[PDB]
Amino acid sequence: DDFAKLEEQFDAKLGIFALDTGTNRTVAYRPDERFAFASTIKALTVGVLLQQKSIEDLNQRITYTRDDLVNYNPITEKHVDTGMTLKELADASLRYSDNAAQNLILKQIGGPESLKKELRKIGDEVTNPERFYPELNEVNPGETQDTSTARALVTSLRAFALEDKLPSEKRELLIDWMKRNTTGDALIRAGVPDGWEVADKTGAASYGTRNDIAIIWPPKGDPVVLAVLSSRDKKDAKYDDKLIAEATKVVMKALNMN
Ligand SMILES: CC1=C(C(=O)O)N[C@@H]([C@@H](C=O)NC(=O)Cc2cccs2)SC1
Repeated sequence: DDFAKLEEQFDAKLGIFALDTGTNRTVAYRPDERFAFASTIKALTVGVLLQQKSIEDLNQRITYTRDDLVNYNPITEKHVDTGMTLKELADASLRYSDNAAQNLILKQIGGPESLKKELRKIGDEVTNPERFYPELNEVNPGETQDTSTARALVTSLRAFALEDKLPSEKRELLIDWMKRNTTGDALIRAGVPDGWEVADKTGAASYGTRNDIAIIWPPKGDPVVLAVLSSRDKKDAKYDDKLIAEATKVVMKALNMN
């Protein structure tokens, strides 16, 4: 009941799945409960992009205009005049959660419907991409569009980053981007001792949805893959990062890593 206690303290619903890739030991709490995936989808999106292109092909330059910019464009809003390469867009999407970058990448891989088809091909029957930004943040309780589960996001992040859905050079690019994420310092990273390498992707959406998916490398040992998803009862609810940090501390204890 440490997970239950956190739902009580933060008045939120929590979805946890963690897999120690070294022992196949698992920590779960509502692991199959749907949540809006929010920006966590960006990680899986770069997965599919990497699978479909050579590394050299990421050097294709994408021209775009103000009309491709949406509600949060911290990198893309600076380079309308020059455009950005696919590699630069992958960096913006993963490290800054640039929503226009995600939309431009989605367009290059054939849109939300194409992304869905490529996720089913890697064995993910759960994650349901259907819309672009900004609409994908808008998910009402009980709806399944743009939702996933903690178990499915772990299984899929692991498949791309650590297994055989990508060749080693592409896994390395994806892991490196996620390792240098700038948006995650208050979430999973804040539940993990300084010095352990962490790769993560955050998200936030309606109903106070607040998510983080990560790979954690304990000093030595095989890594852990973790999803912490959360949501609240009201549409305009605020979230609290500290719920994710605290849930992460619980996982690390339950796995005897701290
Ligand atoms: C703060 C934030 C993140 C993140 O932390 O990863 N990613 C982008 C996106 C996906 O989560 N969120 C939105 O665009 C919708 C919003 C929810 C709360 C503020 S904006 S923009 C909002």
